[PDB]
Amino acid sequence: AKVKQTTGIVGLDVVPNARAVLIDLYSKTLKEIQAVPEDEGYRKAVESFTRQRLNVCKEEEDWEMIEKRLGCGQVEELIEEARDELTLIGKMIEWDPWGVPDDYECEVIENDAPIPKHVPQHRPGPLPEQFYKTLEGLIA
Amino acid sequence: RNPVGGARVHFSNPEDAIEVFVDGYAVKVPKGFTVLQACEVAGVDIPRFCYHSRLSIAGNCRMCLVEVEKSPKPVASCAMPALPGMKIKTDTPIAKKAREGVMEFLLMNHPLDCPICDQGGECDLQDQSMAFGSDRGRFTEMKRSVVDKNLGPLVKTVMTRCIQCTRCVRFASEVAGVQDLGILGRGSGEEIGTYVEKLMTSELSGNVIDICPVGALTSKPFAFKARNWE
Amino acid sequence: MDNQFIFKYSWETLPKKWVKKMERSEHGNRFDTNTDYLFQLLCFLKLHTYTRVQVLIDICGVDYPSRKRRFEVVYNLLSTRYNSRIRVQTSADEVTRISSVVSLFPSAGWWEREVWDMFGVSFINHPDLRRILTDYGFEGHPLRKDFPLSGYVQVRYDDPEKRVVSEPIEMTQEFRYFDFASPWE
Amino acid sequence: RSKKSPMELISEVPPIKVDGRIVACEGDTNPALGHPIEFICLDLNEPAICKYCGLRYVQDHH
Amino acid sequence: KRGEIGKVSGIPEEHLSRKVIIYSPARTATQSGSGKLGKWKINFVSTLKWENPLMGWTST
Amino acid sequence: PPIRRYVLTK
Amino acid sequence: GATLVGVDKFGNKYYQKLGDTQYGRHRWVEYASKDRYNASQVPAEWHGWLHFITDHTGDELLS
Amino acid sequence: IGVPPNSANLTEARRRVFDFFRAACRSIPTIMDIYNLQDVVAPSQLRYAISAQIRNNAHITDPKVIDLLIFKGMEELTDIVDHAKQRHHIIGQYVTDFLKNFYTSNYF
Amino acid sequence: NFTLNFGPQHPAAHGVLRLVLEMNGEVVERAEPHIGLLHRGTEKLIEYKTYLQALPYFDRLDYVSMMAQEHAYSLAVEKLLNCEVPLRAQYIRVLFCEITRILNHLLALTTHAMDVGALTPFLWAFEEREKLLEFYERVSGARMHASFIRPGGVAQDLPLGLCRDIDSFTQQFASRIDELEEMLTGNRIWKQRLVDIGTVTAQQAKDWGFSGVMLRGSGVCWDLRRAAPYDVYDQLDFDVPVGTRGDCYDRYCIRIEEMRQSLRIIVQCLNQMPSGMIKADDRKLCPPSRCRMKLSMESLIHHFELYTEGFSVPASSTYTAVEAPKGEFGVFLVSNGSNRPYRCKIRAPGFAHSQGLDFMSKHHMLADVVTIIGTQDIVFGEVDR
Amino acid sequence: KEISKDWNTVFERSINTLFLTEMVRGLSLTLKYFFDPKVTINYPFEKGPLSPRFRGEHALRRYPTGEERCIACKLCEAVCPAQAITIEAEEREDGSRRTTRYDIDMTKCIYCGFCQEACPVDAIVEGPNFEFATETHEELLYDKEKLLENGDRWETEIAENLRSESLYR
Ligand SMILES: CCCCCCCCCCCCCCCCCCCC(=O)O[C@H](COC(=O)CCCCCCCCCCCCCC)COP(=O)(O)OCCN
Ligand SMILES: CCCCCCCCCCCC(=O)SCCNC(=O)CCNC(=O)[C@H](O)C(C)(C)COP(=O)(O)O
Ligand code: SF4
Ligand code: SF4
Ligand code: SF4
Ligand code: SF4
Ligand code: FES
Ligand SMILES: [Zn+2]
Repeated sequence: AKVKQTTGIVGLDVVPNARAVLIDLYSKTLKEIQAVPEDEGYRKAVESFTRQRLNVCKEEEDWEMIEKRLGCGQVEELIEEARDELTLIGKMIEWDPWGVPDDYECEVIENDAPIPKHVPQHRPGPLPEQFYKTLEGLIA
Repeated sequence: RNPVGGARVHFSNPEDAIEVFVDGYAVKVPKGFTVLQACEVAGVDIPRFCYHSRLSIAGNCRMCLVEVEKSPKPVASCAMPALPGMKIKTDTPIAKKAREGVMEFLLMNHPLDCPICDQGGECDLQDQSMAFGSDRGRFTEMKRSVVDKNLGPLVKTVMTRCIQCTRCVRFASEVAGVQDLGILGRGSGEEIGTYVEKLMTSELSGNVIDICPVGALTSKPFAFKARNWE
Repeated sequence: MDNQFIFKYSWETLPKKWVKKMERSEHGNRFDTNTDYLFQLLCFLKLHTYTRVQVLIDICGVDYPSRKRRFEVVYNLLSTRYNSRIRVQTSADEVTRISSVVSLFPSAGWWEREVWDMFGVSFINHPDLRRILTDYGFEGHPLRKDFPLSGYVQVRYDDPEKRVVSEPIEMTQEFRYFDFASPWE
Repeated sequence: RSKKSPMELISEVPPIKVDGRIVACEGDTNPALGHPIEFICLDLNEPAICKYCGLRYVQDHH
Repeated sequence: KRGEIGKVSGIPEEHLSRKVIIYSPARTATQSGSGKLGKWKINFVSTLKWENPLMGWTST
Repeated sequence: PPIRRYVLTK
Repeated sequence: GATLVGVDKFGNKYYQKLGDTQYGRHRWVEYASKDRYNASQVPAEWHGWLHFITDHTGDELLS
Repeated sequence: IGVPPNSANLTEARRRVFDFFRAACRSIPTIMDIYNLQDVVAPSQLRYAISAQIRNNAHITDPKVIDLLIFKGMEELTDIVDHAKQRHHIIGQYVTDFLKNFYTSNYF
Repeated sequence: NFTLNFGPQHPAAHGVLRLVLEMNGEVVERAEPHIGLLHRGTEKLIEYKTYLQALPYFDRLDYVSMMAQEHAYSLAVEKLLNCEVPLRAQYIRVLFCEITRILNHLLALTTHAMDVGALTPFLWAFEEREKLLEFYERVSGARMHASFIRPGGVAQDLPLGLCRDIDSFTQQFASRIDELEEMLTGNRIWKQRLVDIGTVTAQQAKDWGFSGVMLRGSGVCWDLRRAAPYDVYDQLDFDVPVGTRGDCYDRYCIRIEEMRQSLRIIVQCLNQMPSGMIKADDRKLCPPSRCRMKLSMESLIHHFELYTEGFSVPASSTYTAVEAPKGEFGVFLVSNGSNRPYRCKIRAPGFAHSQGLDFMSKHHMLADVVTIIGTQDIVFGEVDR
Repeated sequence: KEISKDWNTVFERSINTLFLTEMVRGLSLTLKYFFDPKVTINYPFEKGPLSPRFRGEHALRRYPTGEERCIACKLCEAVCPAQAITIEAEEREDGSRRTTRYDIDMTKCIYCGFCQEACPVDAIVEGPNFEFATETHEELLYDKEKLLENGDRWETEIAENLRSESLYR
């Protein structure tokens, strides 16, 4: 219920009324990627996470609850992510990389050579449920 | 697969080609072609100490042991002739523990003179010990020793570091054509020599230098001159 | 995010024509793509919400003098937000020019310049592409398997002309190559 | 003194007297600070020379 | 023939006319393993290697 | 250990 | 001079002082000669003692 | 600016050759008065030297090889323009028999 | 506008630094460093030498954090070889990595202060630095280029009296840090020579690849030994300092705090160090004991075959990265399957930091360039491999 | 809006920034070290501490009988990362495997100890000497007589160093 007044990251200033700028950017992204064919997985994933993020921003107003429900980053980081996603959507539209060439071949290797426990392994924490739910929606 | 070393298989009878499973990969080999040669055709390289492709087959040193599904004991692949429809097994715990067990016996009485062995960098014993061997080492008691007997001005011999693979004896008896080298004694402590003062007087008598795997027989003119890597 | 999650999501989300070859292992997730789709693939991996690859670690290069596409430039990437590490590599040639990525990651300029210095792989629309590591007037690309270890030219001081001059190499002691490789391996 | 090279200086050390068919030579009295152990069969009437040290061992008996 | 890559390699031009020999090295007689076969190498004939007249080192 | 590989078609 | 520890066949004499908790002025040399002394006259037996390599005096190291 | 992409045909390769030669000429006086050499060499003969160097690779057919050669040409030219090459490097760089070889060495 | 050039011979610019920069008379507009003066050619030389013969090249890359690069190379080899390491070896490797961190931070801080103009902390930091260089000289031979960390475990066991002396040093090292900090943090000249100089934003640092202190200065809590802890670091508890606005002063405070955290980690490793073997029992990449090579035939065979041929890493290719004091130091090995590395590219943290000098020195004055050079702690051994 | 607007604290801050309290506090610290004992050592008379593991002069040890330990095994030459060791060997008429040319280029040497720890007979060691400082380059090409002279000179201390650390490794 108070202004953030500090992000903790230099060069990334706080954005007052971040809900207003984040509630219409998502709508712009949703209305912009209608041109992408539905059969492509990029559109499904982007719609699946954009709708959930837009909803969560809809029910709750103050940024603290918004970022706690999402559980990922801060509101300004979310705004930057949304802008980058919109730019990527535009670039995808203009590039038009959709489609599979004839006689397509993809070489897939799933070798599993164990490595010691003491070598640097990037171990992250468990994700929020939406990251998994997007993958479940994509696969099925 | 392709044969190891680019070896060419000559089918003198196209009709007779028994099909065997070296490790699950079926290959076709003619009559004969003992289990070792069948694995050689299929690109599998098997350890060997007594088997030379140019001499008669001998079964000692028990190093090329493999596992056959229809065999209780591990068989000597260098001597057992091929039969149609064998399921050979090379990378198997039986066929492995066989190799470490045999090479432990080989190394238990070998002398510790690697830094002064003229065949240090190209010895089959140590090169195979690194790959097909156990690193620990268990023997602790006193080893044996054999005195060195001069033969020839150009064959330096140190019979202390001699695994009794009898390869030199077979070479002298078959390829060289002069029978001067033989195996003497019985049991642990059998020696190999001429039993007399004679020297190897043969035109192609210097080939015992290369054919002997360990550094027991080495050339005398090249004594300690250089290592193989340089 | 988990290494297999990046595998599944990226393989499903990415356009199919971009990735020719892709690999999953404990060593690292690898995306071997074509030489012309590299810029687009990097742009997608930089901006997508789930896969936010923001920092480029380095641009490597491996010389394989036994295949038609002799060189192989490797792009090591890192996603700071999601704590993942992806690796994208393509195949190059002595004369084929490969699109640069300086527009995406400005730090890649020096790595591309040093790749050109070492392997002689040119980069399209790269601002100020020139040798960075080797000296001025250097001939040949040192990191190719063809380049001798000692090089072709020497450096010394000549008294008749008061300057430091260059001559063809004259080694006092040749590099003794020891062949330790053994069979049964 | 330094006019005696090891070639002609190791030959002035009298051969060791030992009983048994073989003897173990380690170089220094501390095994870790010597050379690898070298069992030599000293059966010939000539002294048996260790290949590492050069020390000569001869059989007192017989 | 087709020395365009040789021209653009940047190596001294006088070394582009060298005669080379291509072969697959054979298995050594002193060893019985065949783990060093099937690999081809170019053999530049670096014959000239004199001896340094200070310490016997092999110069080239 | 297996180091398997499966090619994918269109 | 807190303590004098041994002498040398070259004539240079060796001293020693014991501190409390901080290093400094533990052991040094008084060279016998004066013609710039070449900065290298300590023999092998006394070289280890001087550099704190061994606690043996050096006369004991000869035996 | 940035590196040109490529040349699809040999006409573009010839155009790039001409552009490189022209640029090298427009850069000939600055390298004349930056290395402090006026009377030792006239600017005329450097033009013939550059022409000979360009004509040396007349048998090249692949457009990519032509493009990379031209790129190396600009790299060398730019290196010369800056006061980076060593003094008088450019002038030194840009200027029967059987018995003769036999009397010297076995390797000819 | 004129374009004068640097290259001072006194160690202010850490030597071997050539800087051609264009100014607007008083204000610099673009600085273009000319690296390559120290390109020895290690990357080409590694390919010609066994995996063991190539280890000391990694001492010569970043020669203030010698054991940090050896750590990365050993971890790469272990990851390629899948070799387990005993706990004692991991603990001593962590201890010496922290000692390298302390050494590098001290040297960076005092060379930066010498560049600014302060002279006293330099000598105090070196009279401190000798007390750790002698720790290095005790476990192994050389004081600086100690090949102590081998791919299997470490080279050889710690001496009996090392732990007591390390603890005795750590007793007073904190007070020494406080004494050094007394003259710099509170000093008003130090603030005015560092505040609002070389500001880098987190997005821009990410774009320019500023992993290290230059990243955490910008407010990014990215630590490689917290994100991807390699050796025994989960057991050890330490805090990761993060700056509020990164401009040549929060980096300095972060370096102070990282020195204190390294002291804390060293204390934890000293207290928690277990007993046991130091080299792995695989014996394919570790040599036998000198008492065993002279008694056992297999041990002598292994010694002979690994001190000439070396161990053969199976054919693969990996990228490993460790939190070197400068930043993210990464070694990318490509293994042919033989006993020699096919390709070993070294990701020097100083490369990107020196690349980012051009924008950091934008619209600054000339005296605000030496402070930028000092504040990023660039050494040209790693920058020019 | 960073604010320190309080009547009492403005006076306290405006005095510290006016009477140079920080400068005086950082100035009085150096005077503390002015009277403190120094940490330097007069090098020619007092030497800095070393370790039994120190890596200095190369030496070629020999057996107490008088026979040289080197058996021309050439492990040191093969392991030497800098390729500084050159060895030539032949069989003496005694039949013993010995070296005729064993020269180390101390200008290529990197003093890593790989050669010392590769000997199976402890033939070569790195003595505690670190005072070469030769005036000529070719004096730094030790040639198996300088090695043996170093071994004879430092034997009484090399033996002590080896026996002290033989329990290690
Ligand atoms: C015992 C015998 C000793 C003999 C020697 C005398 C002692 C010498 C000691 C010198 C030790 C320090 C030397 C450092 C030299 C450089 C320091 C200069 C720093 C400086 O100029 O700071 C300024 C204040 O200094 C000043 O203002 C200094 C002038 C002092 C003003 C008077 C202070 C009290 C006034 C009360 C008057 C009482 C009487 C009233 C009737 C302002 O610093 P800033 O830059 O942060 O400011 C922000 C504005 N841009
Ligand atoms: C101080 C000087 C600074 C720069 C020094 C640079 C010196 C080397 C210059 C670059 C050397 C090169 O190979 S870079 C340029 C290389 N380009 C070519 O060689 C084109 C191949 N030749 C043809 O296309 C035609 O035959 C053609 C001869 C053009 C016309 O003949 P026609 O119309 O009948 O067809
Ligand atoms: S024959 Fe082989 S194992 Fe025996 S001493 Fe010689 S090199 Fe070592
Ligand atoms: S002398 Fe050589 S060839 Fe003859 S049995 Fe002994 S090891 Fe085999
Ligand atoms: S390793 Fe030792 S014994 Fe072997 S050649 Fe070298 S110095 Fe001589
Ligand atoms: S110390 Fe290292 S570089 Fe020097 S001779 Fe010994 S192995 Fe070679
Ligand atoms: S090699 Fe076949 S039994 Fe000896
Ligand atoms: Zn002995």
